[PDB]
Amino acid sequence: KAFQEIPENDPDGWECKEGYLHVVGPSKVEFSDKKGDVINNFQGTLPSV
RNA sequence: UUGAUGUCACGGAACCUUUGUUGUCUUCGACAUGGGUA
Repeated sequence: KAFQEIPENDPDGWECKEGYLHVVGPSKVEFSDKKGDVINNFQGTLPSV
């Protein structure tokens, strides 16, 4: 894992190293015409895009 | 820019010869997506 800010529950064992961020976006997306089983188990209402 | 007693230049068809031709079924099913977990 990598965190710029130290997590509250794990404040020990973190090493600061230089590097770059490979930023692309929410690319892992599955789209379907019909409601999937995972979507059918969603609690509440589906937010807009 | 002529020369003189002598100019058929209306004396001479830019004329003659070469195929835009050749080759192609308006046809049709498997994915797309990048991690996540530890």
